[PDB]
Amino acid sequence: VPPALHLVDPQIQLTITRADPKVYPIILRLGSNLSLSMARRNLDSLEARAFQSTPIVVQMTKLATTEELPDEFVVVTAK
Amino acid sequence: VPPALHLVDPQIQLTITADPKVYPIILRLGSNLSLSMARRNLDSLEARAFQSTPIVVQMTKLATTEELPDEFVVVTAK
Ligand SMILES: CCCCCCCCCC
Repeated sequence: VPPALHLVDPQIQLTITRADPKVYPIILRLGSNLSLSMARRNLDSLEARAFQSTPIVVQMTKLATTEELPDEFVVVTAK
Repeated sequence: VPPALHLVDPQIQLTITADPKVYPIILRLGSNLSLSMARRNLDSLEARAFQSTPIVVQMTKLATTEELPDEFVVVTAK
């Protein structure tokens, strides 16, 4: 079965740069599933994790019709 | 068998809403991911509904954890 296309909400989008523009929503060709987390330096202790990992909630949407998409967007071929 | 940390350059970064910011990307790639830019084919009808142009990721492999930003997002690539 071909890895149905998933729309990652505008909440989260990519930013490619030159000049300054370019913010494309995200599409997933998820074969294997991807995990996303937020990390931050541990600058107030030295027995605590070097970095603080806070898993991130991806509210991506599964799609049925290609008409729901925008003219340009990035596609994470989950390869 | 791995995974090593890979820093995806500034060129490419994730983003969040309104005044909000961007975070560089780190990969715990299990599988080596592919990325591509797509576009609707609004001037034709015989060539792909969308323009898939594979995208070049200039990510860097990290040796030290000291090279990392204070904040950032990690894509644990299962
Ligand atoms: C689970 C959401 C993963 C989205 C991050 C995609 C980063 C680009 C890898 C090429």
